[PDB]
Amino acid sequence: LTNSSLMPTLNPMIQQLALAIAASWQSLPLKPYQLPEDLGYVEGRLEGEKLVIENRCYQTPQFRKMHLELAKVGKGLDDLHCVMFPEPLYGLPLFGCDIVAGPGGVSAAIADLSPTQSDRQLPAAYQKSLAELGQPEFEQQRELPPWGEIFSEYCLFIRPSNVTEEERFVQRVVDFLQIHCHQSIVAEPLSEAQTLEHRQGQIHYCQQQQKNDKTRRVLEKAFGEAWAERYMSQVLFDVI
Ligand SMILES: C=CC1=C(C)/C(=C/c2[nH]c(/C=C3N=C(/C=C4\NC(=O)C(C)=C4C=C)C(C)=C\3CCC(=O)O)c(CCC(=O)O)c2C)NC1=O
Repeated sequence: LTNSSLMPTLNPMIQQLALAIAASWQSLPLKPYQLPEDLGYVEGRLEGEKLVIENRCYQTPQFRKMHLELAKVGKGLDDLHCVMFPEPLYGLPLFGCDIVAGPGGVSAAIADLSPTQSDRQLPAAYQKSLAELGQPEFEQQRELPPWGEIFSEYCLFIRPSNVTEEERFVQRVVDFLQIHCHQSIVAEPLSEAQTLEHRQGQIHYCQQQQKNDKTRRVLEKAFGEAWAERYMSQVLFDVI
């Protein structure tokens, strides 16, 4: 991230999360993942503010696509988006996070390990490890929208109320990533029927994420409807 144009000007929580995700990935058996049109940096404006986006994307044998996106709209909204899309053959859950900030601080902090099984449960090893972290206390919880039925019972969706909560959130994401990277070493390839189940779950996850009109409006204000539809369906939440 030392080469990032956006990092130096992003919200401090976002900065720490970007670093933590990058650190988690740094020693993995990474290969490039080429986004559509080999996208890296992109910017656009229409009648209002400009949107700037920096994309990084990788893959490993366990993760089909590892995408970390940083964005800023003018000087007033920052975002971090990250999804680790699993390879269905290994049946791992989906790691995701979305952090939205403005000049008055973080407005939304979301992180999850989301199920891909038909029964909408995380694998047993994840349930146990997540349970062992304890129920975190956050003063300003937010209710997920209906499309957010895709998220697990361990999903965080808050407005951080103070620095202690920002740090607690980051630490919880660090803990999710630690659990996830360990489970990815002990996963073994699944049966064809199980693989198919997990593929289904990942498709559903992407279709539901595409219902997020708050993201879509940010993109549309800078690039227009057609661009935004392509971005959400081909770059952010591609249906496999
Ligand atoms: C260019 C990329 C990008 C942008 C611009 C973006 C913006 C964005 N996401 C938001 C919400 C949100 N974002 C999520 C969740 C997620 N979203 C994800 O991309 C992932 C991976 C998850 C979860 C793992 C949810 C649940 C909300 C709240 C939606 C709502 O309030 O209706 C919001 C509203 C913030 C608020 O209400 O305080 C904005 C502006 N998200 C992005 O990804």
